[PDB]
Amino acid sequence: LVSVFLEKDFAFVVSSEADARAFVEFDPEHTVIRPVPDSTDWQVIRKA
Amino acid sequence: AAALSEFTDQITGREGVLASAARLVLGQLGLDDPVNALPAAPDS
Amino acid sequence: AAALSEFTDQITGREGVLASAARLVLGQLGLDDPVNALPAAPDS
Amino acid sequence: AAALSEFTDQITGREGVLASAARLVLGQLGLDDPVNALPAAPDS
Repeated sequence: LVSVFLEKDFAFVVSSEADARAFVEFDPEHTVIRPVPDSTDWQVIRKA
Repeated sequence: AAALSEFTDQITGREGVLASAARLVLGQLGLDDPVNALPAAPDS
Repeated sequence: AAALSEFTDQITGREGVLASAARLVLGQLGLDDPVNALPAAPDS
Repeated sequence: AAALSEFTDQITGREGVLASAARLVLGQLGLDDPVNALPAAPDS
């Protein structure tokens, strides 16, 4: 059994824009999206 | 005399100061979205 | 006039300055360990 | 090209930031004590 709640930064990997969008398909009501052109992706950052 | 290690050290400390400020200063970034590709396809 | 919100705001900003420094200053903390309970049982 | 002087400069500025925070942030350090040598002598 593990149940921890996380409110912090999400460091990521080089994914495509479509793969980032498909990752954040379930996310967008619990998070903030920020695009990174240097890694050509997005970054999800989820709240409490 | 490869100085690139301490160059990355001062860049990492600088970006750490950035990440220290950025979340409690409530300066929201990444509020933009690439939209222009979406209406360009029904135009074509 | 409940001021406890901004009290926690300045405490959180202060601790954020702490956490900003603490990992790149390489000031290692938590290097101690509670040892004393371990030899106290074979003594007893 | 002896860079050790400015190495110690950035280390001294970093430790100065540490000493700037450390006394008003009320993060108490040095609260541990080496105890283990004291009961080890009546055990022996």
